[PDB]
This record gives sequence, C-alpha cells and structure tokens, in this order.
Amino acid sequence: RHLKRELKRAQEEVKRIQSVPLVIGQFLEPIDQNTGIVSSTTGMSYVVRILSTLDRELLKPSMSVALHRHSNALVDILPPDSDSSISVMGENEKPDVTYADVGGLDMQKQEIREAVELPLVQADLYEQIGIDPPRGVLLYGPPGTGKTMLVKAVANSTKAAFIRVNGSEFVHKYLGEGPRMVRDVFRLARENAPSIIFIDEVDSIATKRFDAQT
Amino acid sequence: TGRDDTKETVYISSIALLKMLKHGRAGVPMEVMGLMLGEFVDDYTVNVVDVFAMPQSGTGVSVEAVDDVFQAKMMDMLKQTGRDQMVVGWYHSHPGFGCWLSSVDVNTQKSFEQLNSRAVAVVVDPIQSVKGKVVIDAFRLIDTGALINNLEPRQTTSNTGLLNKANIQALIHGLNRHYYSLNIDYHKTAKETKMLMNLHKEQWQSGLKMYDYEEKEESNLAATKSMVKIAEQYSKRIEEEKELTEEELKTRYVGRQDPKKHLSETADETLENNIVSVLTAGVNSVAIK
Amino acid sequence: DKTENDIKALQSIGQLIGEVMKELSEEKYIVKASSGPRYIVGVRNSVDRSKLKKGVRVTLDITTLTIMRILPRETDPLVYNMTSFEQ
Amino acid sequence: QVFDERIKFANQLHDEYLVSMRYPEDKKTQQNEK
Amino acid sequence: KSKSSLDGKFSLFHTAVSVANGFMHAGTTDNSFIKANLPWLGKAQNWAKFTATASLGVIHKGNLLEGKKVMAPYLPGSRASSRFIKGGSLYGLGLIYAGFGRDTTDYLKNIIVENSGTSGDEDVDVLLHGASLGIGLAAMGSANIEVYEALKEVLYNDSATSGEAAALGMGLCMLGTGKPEAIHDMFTYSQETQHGNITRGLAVGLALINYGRQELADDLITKMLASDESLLRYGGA
Amino acid sequence: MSLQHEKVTIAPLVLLSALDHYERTQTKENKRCVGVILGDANSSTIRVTNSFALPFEEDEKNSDVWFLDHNYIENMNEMCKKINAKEKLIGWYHSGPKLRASDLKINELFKKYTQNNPLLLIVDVKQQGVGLPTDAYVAIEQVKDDGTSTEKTFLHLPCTIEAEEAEEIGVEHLLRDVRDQAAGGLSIRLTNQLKSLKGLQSKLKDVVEYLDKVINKELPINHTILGKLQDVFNLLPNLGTPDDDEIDVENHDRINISNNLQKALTVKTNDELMVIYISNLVRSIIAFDDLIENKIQN
Amino acid sequence: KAAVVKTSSRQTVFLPMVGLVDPDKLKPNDLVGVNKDSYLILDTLPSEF
Amino acid sequence: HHTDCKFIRVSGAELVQKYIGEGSRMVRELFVMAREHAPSIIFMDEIDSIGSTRVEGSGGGDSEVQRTMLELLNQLDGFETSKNIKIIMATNRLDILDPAL
Amino acid sequence: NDKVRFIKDELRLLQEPGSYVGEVIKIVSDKKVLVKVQPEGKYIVDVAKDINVKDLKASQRVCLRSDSYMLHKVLENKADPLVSLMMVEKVPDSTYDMVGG
Ligand SMILES: Nc1ncnc2c1ncn2[C@@H]1O[C@H](COP(=O)(O)OP(=O)(O)NP(=O)(O)O)[C@@H](O)[C@H]1O
Ligand SMILES: [Mg+2]
Repeated sequence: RHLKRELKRAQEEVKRIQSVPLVIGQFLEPIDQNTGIVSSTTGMSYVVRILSTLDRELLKPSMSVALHRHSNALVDILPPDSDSSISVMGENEKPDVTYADVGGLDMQKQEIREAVELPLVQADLYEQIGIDPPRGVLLYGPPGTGKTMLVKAVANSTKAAFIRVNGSEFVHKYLGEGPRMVRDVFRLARENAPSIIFIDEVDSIATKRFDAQT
Repeated sequence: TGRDDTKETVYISSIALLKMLKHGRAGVPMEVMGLMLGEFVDDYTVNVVDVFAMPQSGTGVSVEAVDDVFQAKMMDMLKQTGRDQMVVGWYHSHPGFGCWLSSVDVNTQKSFEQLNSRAVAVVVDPIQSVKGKVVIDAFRLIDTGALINNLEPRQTTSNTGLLNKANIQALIHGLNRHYYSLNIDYHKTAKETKMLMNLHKEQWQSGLKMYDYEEKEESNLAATKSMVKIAEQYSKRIEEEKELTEEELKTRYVGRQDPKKHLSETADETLENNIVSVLTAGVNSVAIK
Repeated sequence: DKTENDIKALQSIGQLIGEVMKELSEEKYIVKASSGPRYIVGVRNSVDRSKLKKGVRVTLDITTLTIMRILPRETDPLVYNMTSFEQ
Repeated sequence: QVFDERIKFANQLHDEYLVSMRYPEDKKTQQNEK
Repeated sequence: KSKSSLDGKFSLFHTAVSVANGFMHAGTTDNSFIKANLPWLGKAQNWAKFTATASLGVIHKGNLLEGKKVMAPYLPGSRASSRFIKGGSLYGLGLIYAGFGRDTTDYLKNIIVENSGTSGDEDVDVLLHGASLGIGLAAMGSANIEVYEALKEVLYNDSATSGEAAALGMGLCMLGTGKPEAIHDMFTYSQETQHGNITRGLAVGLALINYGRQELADDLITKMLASDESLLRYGGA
Repeated sequence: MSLQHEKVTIAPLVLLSALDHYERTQTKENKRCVGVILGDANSSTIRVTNSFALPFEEDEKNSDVWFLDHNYIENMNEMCKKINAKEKLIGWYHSGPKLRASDLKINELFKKYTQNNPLLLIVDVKQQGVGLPTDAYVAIEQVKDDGTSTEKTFLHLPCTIEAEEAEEIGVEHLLRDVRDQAAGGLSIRLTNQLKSLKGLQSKLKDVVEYLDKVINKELPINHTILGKLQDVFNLLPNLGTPDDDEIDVENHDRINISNNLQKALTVKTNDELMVIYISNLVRSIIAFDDLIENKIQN
Repeated sequence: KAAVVKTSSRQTVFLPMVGLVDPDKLKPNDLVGVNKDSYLILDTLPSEF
Repeated sequence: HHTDCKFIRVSGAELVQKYIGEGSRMVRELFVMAREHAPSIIFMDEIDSIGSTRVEGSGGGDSEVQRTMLELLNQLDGFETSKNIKIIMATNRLDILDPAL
Repeated sequence: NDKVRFIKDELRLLQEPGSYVGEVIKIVSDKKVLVKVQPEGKYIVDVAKDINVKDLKASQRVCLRSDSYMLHKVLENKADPLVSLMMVEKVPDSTYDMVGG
C-alpha cells in the first residue's frame, strides 16, 4: 500500500512537466523506437527522449509535435491536425441556410449534390456497384452565377469537414514557402476524412506561359 | 598543521527560502541583489534567519550595486525591534545562466570576505528552476593562493562535496578555480510546518456542497459510451494473439497504447467518483432532516 | 509624482506579444510569437475565453508564458498610415 | 437489495482469480530455467 | 598498493589506507608500515594527520605493557608541534587499553578536567575530541561515574566538535547500565543543542547505555520515535 | 473609504514572518506584537504580500496603556516603495487570539496612514484552531438601533488563502502530506466524508448553547444570528414531499451503474488469470528441458 | 498608456509607457533609448536617417 | 515493385525543404544521401517549367543547382560502377527540359 | 515496485537540457574529432571516453551532449530528410497489369 502512494505521486510530478509552458517543434524521423530526433521552431536539432506510453503509430511520420521548454524533451504529442495551414480568420462554415441557392439555378444545385454530397453520405451505394469515388469538379461559367456559394451551401449543411483556402493564402514572397502549405492541405484533408477541398482562387496561379524575367 | 576549512552546511531557513523566491521571480529579467542576514557559530554552522533584497540597480550585479547606504539603513530599523542580525554574506540571482560565480563576482565576494570570514555567495536561479529546488547552489571563495599551493585537499575535509557536471568549459573552469560547493539544507520548526500544512474549515464546508445532479448523470452516461469505442480494439486484439515472439505482437495487435490498461483506467476513475457521489448525496439528506 | 512613476514601471517589467494562431481548447491555446517561435500557453482567469478569437493580438508574460490579456490590433505601418489621415 | 447482491457476487469472482493464479508461479520460480 | 595507487596528499585517500593497514597489522605492534610509507607519511595534513596517530593504536592493540611506551613521544608535554598528534594519541591509547586496565582511565581523566574550559583556542578543540573518545574506550563496562561527570562538563561548554566525542564517550563507559539520571539529562539536552553533531552524539549514546536493557528501554523508545527531530528518531532506531 | 475588501488572500510568507517576529521580539505573557502589513488595496482581492514588526509595548495592568512608534511606520514607507512599488501600507496584524476593544483604538492610528478601512489580520500564533489560523475583520461605522449612538465595529470577511505562484511552488516541494484535504484518491476523500460531518456537528452544537446563553447569562440579543436561523427552518427540506421520491429514483440509477462497472472490472481481472497461466505453461517445458539436457551432456 | 518598441536586439516587446517620458514627446518612429535589462523607454535619442 | 528497391519520390525543388541550412545545396547533396540509402530509385519528378526565360536564358540559379547534381553522376561514378541508384527523371515534355540534359 | 521506478526514472532523464547531433568529419592526432554540429558551426570536440578513435569512421553521424558537447552514442540510423520521404511514399504495390495496354 505504501508503494501505491509513491507511484501515484510519481505520476503527478510528470504532469507538471507535461503542462504549460510548452514550445512547438516538429517530430522528424526515429533513430530507434524509444529515442527520436526532432527539429524545433528555432532550427535546432535535438535528439530527445520519447517518454513512455505515448503515440507511436503516427509519431514516426513527420508530424508536428510539442517539446517541454526547459527539458528540451518530447513529453507529449500533437494531432497532425494541430498547427493547420495559413487559413481564413472567419468561419469556413456558412451562416445562412435560407438560401437563394435553392430558388433558381436549382438544376445545378442538384448536380453539385450528385458529384459531391452523394459519395460521402452514401459510401454504401458506391461499394456495391464497385465504382471508384467520382472525380473532381471544375466550375466555370460567367461570374455572377453564384458558383462559390452554391457549393458552400452544401458543405455547410452536409456537415462534413470544409477547408476553404485561396491562392492568396499560398502566395509568398520568400523562397519555398508556398509549397510547404500545399503539402499540408492534401494531408490535412486525408487526416480528417470525409473532407471537402475548395480552392476559390486558382485562376491567378495558372499561367498561359511560364516566365522567370523577374 | 592547518585549520579544518570545512565549508558550512548552510541551514537556509524556510523563511529565507520563500523570500529569495519572491524577490528573484518578480525581478526577472534584471539580476537582483541583497544581503543575507544570519549568524555563524562553531566551524560549520551558519543559520540564515532572514534576508532582505536591496533596491534594484540598473548596473546589474556589480561592485557599484553593492552599497552601504541601504546596508546601514535596514539594520538601523531592525535595532528598534531587537531583530538585528549581522551581514553574513550576500545573495543574487543569475537567471540568465545557471548557478556559478562570474569573474566579476569573484572580486566582489572577496570584498565581503574582509567583512565576514565565513561569507557565502548563494546563487538562486529563478526562471530556470521549475520548483524552487533544482538549480540552486551555495558557494564560498577559495583563494587563488590555494590553487597554486595545493591546499584544495584541506578545503574538502569532512564534506561529501557537490559537483555540478552540467555547465562546463569555461564557466566550469572558473567555478573550480574560484569557489567550493556544499549541500543546502532547509530547517524549519514544526510550528512552521503546521502553518504550511494548514488550510481552513471552509475547506470541508465546501466538501458537503453538492453539484447539480443532471451533470452527475452526464458523467455516468458518458463513461459507458467512452468505454464502448475502446472495447472494439480490445476485442480485436485478443482474437488470436498467440503468435510466437512478444516484440512482433506489440506492433501487430497494438499492444502499445494498451487497450486493456486504458479500459481499467477509465472504469476505475468513474467508479471511485460514483461511490463518493452516492455517499455524499445520502449523507447530506439524512443529516439535515 | 512624476519621478515616482518611474519606480512603479520598473517593477512592472516588459511583455512579449504574439497572436492567437489557433484555438485548440479553452484550457490551452496556440500562439505564434511575432519575433519567432510558436508556443503553447495557458489562459489567465480574468481574461475571458471568448475575447480570445483567432487573429486577435495577445500579450503574454515573458517569464511564465501565460496569456495576460487581449491587445487591440497592432496594424502594420502601411495600413496604419491610411487610417491616420484626417483630411 | 437485488443489485447489492450482484456486486458481491463479482467481487467473490475476483478473489477466486487472484488466489489460484499465483499457485503455479511459485513452482516455476523455484524450478531452474534455461 | 597504498603508496603506489592511492595519493597521500589527498585526505580521503589517506584515511582509507590508514584504516585498511591498521587492521592488516593489528593485534601486534608494527613499525613496518611507518618505515615503508615514510615519504607518504610526511604528506599528511589536517585530519589525515589525526588519523595517522590514531592508526598506531589500532596496530598496537594488545602488548599492553609496550602500548604506553611507544605512544610516549606523541603525548602532550612531549609533543606540542602538532595538535592532531597530541589529540590522536589519546584516542590511540584508548584503543590499546579498550576494556583492559583502569590505571589508564585515571591518566585521561586529569586531561579532561584541564581543558573543560574554553575549547575556543584552536589547538584545544582538536585535543579534547580525542581525549573524550579515548577515555570512553578505556573505561568500557567499568560504570565509573567519575568519567561520566567529566564529559558532561565538555558538553555544557558546548565545545564545537568535542561535544559529539564526549556524548559518545559517556555511553561507551557506562555501557548497558540504563542509569535513569544519565538518560534524563542526555535526552533533554539534545533538544537545546541546535548544532547537529552534538545532537547525533547524544542520540546514539542513549542507545549504548540501554544495551541489553530489554523492555525497560520501552520508555525511551516511544519518546525518541515521536520526537519531531529526525536526529532523535535516527538514534531511536 | 473603499468597501472593496471581499476576499483577503494571504501569502504563506506573511505567516512565516509573523511567527518569527513574535518570537524574536520575545513578546510573551500575552504581550501583543503589533506589526504592519504591506500589499495592494482598494481591490476586490486584497493581496497581502508581507509584514514587518513595529516596535510595540503592551502593559498587562491596564490595556489602555501601550506604546506604538509612529516614526518607524514612516521610515519603512520610502524603503518599501523602492523595493516593490505595488506595496502600500494597508493596516496591521495582531498576534491575537483574543479580539480586543483596544483594537478599535489602535485602528484609529492606522486609519491616519491608510486609504482603506484598516485591515485587521488576526494571525493566530498558537495555532489552536487548526482550521482558521487567520481571521479578517474590517473596521466599519454603522447606525446602531434602539436609539443608540453610532458604533464602530468589526465585520468578518473571508480571510481564506489563495497563495502567489512564486511562494506556492517551493512549499509544494517541502510537503508531501495528505493535509487537512487534498481530494486525492478514494481513501483520501473517504476520510474527508467522516471529518466533514464532524466539522458540521461541532458547529451546530455551539449554536444550540448560544441560544441558552441569551436566556441564562444575558448576552445582549444579536438578532442577526436569529435572522439566519429563521432562513434555516424555512428553506429546510420538508419530508413527505414528492421531491423525496424523485431523489430515490436518482439513487436507484447510480447504484445500478456501479453494478455494471463492477462487472466490467471482473472481465479485466479474469483476463489476467489466463495470461499468467499461459506463461506458466511454457515455463514448465523450459525447466523440464534443462534437466534432461544436463544428463545427456554429462 | 502604451508603447510597442521593436528593439535592436531583434525582439518585439510591449512595454508599459514610462510616465516620466511624456506622451507628447513620444511619437511613432521616434528613435529612443531603452533600459538594457528590463525593457522600458528610458530616454529619447536624436533620430538618424 | 518487381525490382524491389527503395522507391523514394523526390518531387520538385528541394528549396521547399528548409529544415536545416539553405535548401539550395540539398539538391546537390542528393547524391550523397542516395548512396547511403541504397538500394534506391530516385524518382526525380521536376517538369522544369519554373520559367521558359531561364530555359532559353543564361540567367537562373535554379539551373546552376540542377547542373551541379548532373556532374556528380559522372565525376564520382558512385552510382555507375555499382549500380543500385537509378536516376529516373520525368518531365511532361522533352522540349521544355533543360538543355544540359 | 518496478513500475514506480520506471516513471521516476524517466523524469530524471528529461532533466538534461539541449542534447544535439553532429557528424565526425575527421580524426586528429591528439585524440579529438572534428565534429560539424549540424545547425551550429564546426567544433573540435573529444570523443567520449568509452569509445576509441579506431571505432569511429569518416562521416559517422553522432549524438552529442550540450553541457560539454562530448559525444554521446553513434546514431543507429542516419539523419537525413530522405529517410522520412521513403516512409510516406511506401513500398510499391503497383504491378504491370494495373495498367493494360
Ligand atoms: N443560385 C444562384 N442563382 C443565380 N445567381 C446567383 C445565385 N446565387 C447567387 N447569385 C448572384 O450572383 C451574384 C454574385 O455572387 P458571387 O458568389 O460573386 O458569384 P460568381 O459567379 O462566383 N463570380 P465572382 O464574383 O467573379 O467570383 C450575386 O450578387 C447574386 O445576385
Ligand atoms: Mg467567386
């Protein structure tokens, strides 16, 4: 019984270390199951102890991670979901449900539902026929046809995850800073599947001819 | 032959320990300062009854920042109360680095050696300590002379010695060639302990107050659902799991992040809680009427 | 009173600013400091959880790294200059 | 009254498990092993 | 081995060689060790030098007649070069004369009364530490009350390190008597003393005096364990 | 003045100071130590940071006769402002335990210094009451009815301790006790349920004897108390009410849920029974094989 | 009242405006001295371009 | 699959990497790392549509980093002699590819 | 009894601040090795006492302490971005008959 109290107190001590303050780093690769190597936000490569009974299944894939500041050690792990790509301050979610998206272009509203709502909601149907999940959707027409609004409405009320990004999020002044966000979007979607990817601005990004004049 | 030259077991009162902590923490980042008041008897006994933090100085730990106007003044007020104690050293913080005397500070500590012959320099490092226990050490000047004349062995008699391996190079060289480190003990009376220990009667008055009872149902309900989701992975795990070689099995049937362990943990938490919840509910009811 | 005002500031001591990079929980928040390294910090009890919103500029202890309070939006000079005009 | 009994029955199960369980282990620790 | 590997200037090493060797040659006089390890011997200082004279008495245990004779130059009067020699010879005598003759107890008893004033002089503190261990050994199981009284006067002086030696020395002399007056005084004094070495000495002495005291030490055990000091609990045990 | 005084939080540091100071001034034979308390004020939480003894004399022969040194209070103010400027003069501690009417008179000198109603912090030094080692009381001035003159009197406020961060962290390294309450495991709170009942029972009996003392020993009737007791009889659950029937239903559910959790633990304990057996079964073979192989080799 | 400094130490610090230094004298993109330990606006400096 | 090697897709410029040091010379360093981690199929996808202006120009530090990698395949000849590093390139058109290839 | 030791022991390990990672560039004749600490500059810093300079080879990635930078243990597996890339890409399951014609 005496040793039970020590044990209990021994865990309490570790919780203080686990607790705030903390600093974010990024778990790299293992060197070993129970010792790994990480990189901090500060570019420093620390070889750190993997504390007992922590995540392993996902820890080894390069993934975002927390480090206790004073120990400079891996005390607990973050979801990949943590530290999401640069993304819009307001809601992805649409606050309106009244919808004029219903009343006129109704035929197109069903079509979008067909390609997009119908596989996620009913997975079951697809499995039985044997098809591959329906292919991506390009929306083009003259603007002032509410393209970015007809599809938003659906994402909002289906209540599957919705990631709403712009080319403007991606754009960067630096060197190699754009692409690292791009890799994050694709993976971020897989993590939190079923998931809806909509890039509103793509026109700007595509060019007729490549250049390097500036 | 020579004197014992055994560094004092520095009996740093609970009052002095708490008091260095307050001044040092708030005063970050500026390296704070002050004197330690106590009494030295025998060959190895200093009790640090109390300390007081000299007004901040923008110069940092310096010979400038040690100052006799403050020294005189506080002590003259303590005359009136009879709580007067002689200067037996000085403390300061280096919070921007671990516990070790600077090259500047060795000159300074030597001035204090003239004042009092058993003077300490006690470095308290407040930001880097996470508990006010670790990275705190006590020091006392060892002359340049000692190092040349091979008098260091005389200096470490009747002691166990304390090495701080961490922090080396330079810093460590200076430390070894300047001071001698010895263990630090905390002494307190049991009247103090009882105060430390004490809480209140409104502590237990609160412990008879009861939450809204719908919220208690929420928790009982939740636990049952909670445990369903982890009982599937546990169910899967034990379907076969007979295959030779334990190490392989740990990856295959997910023995890491053990579902058996995790199930017993949730059940047991909710259980101890619901015994307290039914008990408290009944006790209050019968007590009152 | 004026000279006494300096004694009082000295004990106050500076602060580090980030911004609420992403709400994860009421308990713990993810902030990205303006100077650099992203940190996970705690909330103080007087500051409200709902004052905290994504993109709000926040101030935090240097020492403990704990969100003290919201600051007003601390606009870049370029958009600050446009506001500044009264014609 | 009904449920009070049902708890006691489970507890009685646990005890039966615990006592029996250790009796082979004694044998093995005492026996030499490779 | 001792000379070759273990360094004599370093104090902790020198203590280990002195103790191991004292036993090697014990129970017969041997000067072989002094001669072999003569350069080694000159290196000594501080408490390494106290142990160096006391080593001699472990070696010279037995051959009682020639016990005093060899220790003759090192005694006070005949030595005042070094206080560590003066003091560590008296400890040294008491080793040979452990449990043997009472002619020896008498001599040491004189030295205690001489120095039971100020132990504040530096030589005196060292001297009187050895004297106090010394006389306890010599008087083992005598139950000489004269000895016991002498080491009280050292205690009450509150001599820095000799307070411990004296406290131990009482319990070795009066071994297993459980005299209640002795028990009462020690136990009470240990609270007053704030310095830990003196306190440890008295805690441990309380145990010595209650050797084979059986169920008549039961009064003592309850108080010591219940004492809030860790020190008295350690000796309680 | 400010009426903001709601809570008084008291650092563990103030308490340590006051004890030490009491015993270094060697105020004994109910010689009162009176010392100053510094911290913030004119806040809902008064944050009591520190205390330092003032020179003080109290004569047992007559309690009107005491000294207190005016100049010392003054000297300390410019020193304490430099040290930490959030400190202000806020009142005085008394060694207590007794609540005197000499404290109305001492409060009036502190009332000269202070910007708030003088905070009287009764730090008990004997520590007889284990719980409540502190009482807090604030001087008020209020219209006393029955056609009597306005009285200055002491109204209790929450003296309850909260502690600062810096103080607390060291304290926690020192102790490892299960204290008056930690709300730890099951064992700890189970103790608590007995102790806490006993707290109430003690509290309750005193209220019974207070009512005897009104009508036997002629205390002036403190009607406030009587007001509170009316609220106790009136807001007292009444039995035979169908609310009680509802209560019993809630009880029935939780006692059942306990039963289902008890069974699930059986399944966990039962798994351990088999796995250990499996291990034993392999080991029997390991040990048998040692014996045969030692024979063959020899 | 409050000041955002961007230091020459390459740090960004939100500091209590020192009351001794006037709110008037101060302005956006004033060059200023700042105490080296604890970051407070110590004094004002002739501007450099 | 049938070859049974480590198929490491490296898609694109390694200026995206910024983990330690500049990403520029990490391009070049690919040789070193492929050697250690053999058997390897380096599947260098990179269309080289980062600018037609530098395909046809003399300008372009992207072109320079690219170039230093190609040379390592024929100076060091670590991959050639003991083949276990195949240098599989893939571009959409043969005609938008850098002409040092 | 054994379990409580393990929990406590982990805590005692974490205490050590920093701890780093370099690569031995060469061995030198005073019994030191020139390490390139990977984020930082180069430092010449001794071998651990436990392992001799014969054991080490050119380009061995090593772990490092931070309180003296003296080498800790040799890395079991080379730290390089390429390793991580393989992990993600996964072992090819595609075969020739996935694509017909
Ligand atoms: N269901 C719909 N049918 C017809 N028009 C629509 C519909 N929904 C919205 N609109 C109209 O479209 C206008 C602009 O909507 P908006 O979302 O900007 O369109 P868009 O076609 O995506 N073009 P752009 O503004 O260039 O991105 C509104 O002002 C509405 O009048
Ligand atoms: Mg649009």
